[PDB]
Amino acid sequence: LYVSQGPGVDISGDVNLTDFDKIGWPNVEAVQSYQRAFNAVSNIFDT
Amino acid sequence: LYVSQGPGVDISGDVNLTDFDKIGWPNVEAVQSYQRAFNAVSNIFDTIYPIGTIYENAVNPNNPVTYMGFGSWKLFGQGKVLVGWNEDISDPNFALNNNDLDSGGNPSHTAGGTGGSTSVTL
Repeated sequence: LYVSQGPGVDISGDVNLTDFDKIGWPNVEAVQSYQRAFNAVSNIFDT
Repeated sequence: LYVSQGPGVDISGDVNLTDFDKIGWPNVEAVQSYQRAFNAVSNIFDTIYPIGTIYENAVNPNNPVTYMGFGSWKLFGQGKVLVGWNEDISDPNFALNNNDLDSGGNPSHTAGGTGGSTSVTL
């Protein structure tokens, strides 16, 4: 028994890393909804 | 079977915002003992950034919630920079918070710093 996988989410919160060198706003647009499931380490932690 | 749910969290550290707007100072509650558990991603996420967490937004205008898949967050850090608020009782700023007040007008040992101006003119 592991703490429940549970839902994903609806997301306005990810911009892409678009302009790489440039700052977080100095260029990039919110990456539209990607609803990331409960799978393995990454989108468990990296979310 | 993932990394185990493990045991659930008994706690001495609960945090309860009295007035959900006014931040810090003896407007607050740290309640009676409540035991967090082994349940889900949530109680295993809002465990790691409990209510009162310190996080930033360095890139996108997006709110915290809409990315990390947790919680609700309104941007902190307005009009300041990142400075420790010391346990020190002696120094002026690091002991009692600026306008945070006991009924004597000073804060107790506390937090919620303020201060500063880029300049006054001599």
